[PDB]
Amino acid sequence: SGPVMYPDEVTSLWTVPPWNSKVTPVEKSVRNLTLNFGPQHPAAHGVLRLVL
Amino acid sequence: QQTLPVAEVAQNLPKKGYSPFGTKQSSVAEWSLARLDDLLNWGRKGSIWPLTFGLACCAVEMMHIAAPRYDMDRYGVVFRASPRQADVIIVAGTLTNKMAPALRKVYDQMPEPRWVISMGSCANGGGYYHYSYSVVRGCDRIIPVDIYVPGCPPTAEALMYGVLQLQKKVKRMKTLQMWYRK
Ligand code: SF4
Repeated sequence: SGPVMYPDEVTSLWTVPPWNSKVTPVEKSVRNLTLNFGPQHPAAHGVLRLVL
Repeated sequence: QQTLPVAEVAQNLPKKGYSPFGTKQSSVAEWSLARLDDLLNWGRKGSIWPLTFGLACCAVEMMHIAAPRYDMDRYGVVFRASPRQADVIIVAGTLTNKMAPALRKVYDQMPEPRWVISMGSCANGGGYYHYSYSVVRGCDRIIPVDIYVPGCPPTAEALMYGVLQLQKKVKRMKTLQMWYRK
């Protein structure tokens, strides 16, 4: 029932692989790029700061 | 105070010439540096590049020197978006408390030489919002100003008067002759 037949010192800290062969990837948090259309931008009409 | 001279006195006076530093300076090196400074100021007063800044209503007048009645591209003046590619920033509009580090950063990232035109009463001294909490009392107290265009909306005639007076200031600007006399 171990990960291997004969657990060594390094090997015995492992866990059993899942009986289902499929391991779904986890959903990790993503930090997107913070770009501001600041005031100097001509599309921002002079005094608008869009923190996109 | 002096007035413009009478046409008899004007006929008595000779022509001024293009050079504001005079014809001769009694030295070959001084004459060469003065003519190099004349060529450099001709290259600098020709095609100053203002900055797309446009804080407020005075900006709408700024497009009336873009508009084909007045045509700022005739003088070499042409807008560039980046402050690195600009000689002039036309501070025109209300400078508020949130725009103090914005204007200081945009002016500081602009490269030397730097000349700032203050267009409009809000940019000169606060104007109609001088006594408010949020408006900075003119743009002098954050950034240096070389030209003060005085009208609240200036006429585009009066804005190009400030632009031409800035061109005359660059024409009188002397650096190589100063280097020779430093
Ligand atoms: S100076 Fe006059 S026209 Fe210019 S931004 Fe102020 S109120 Fe508007």
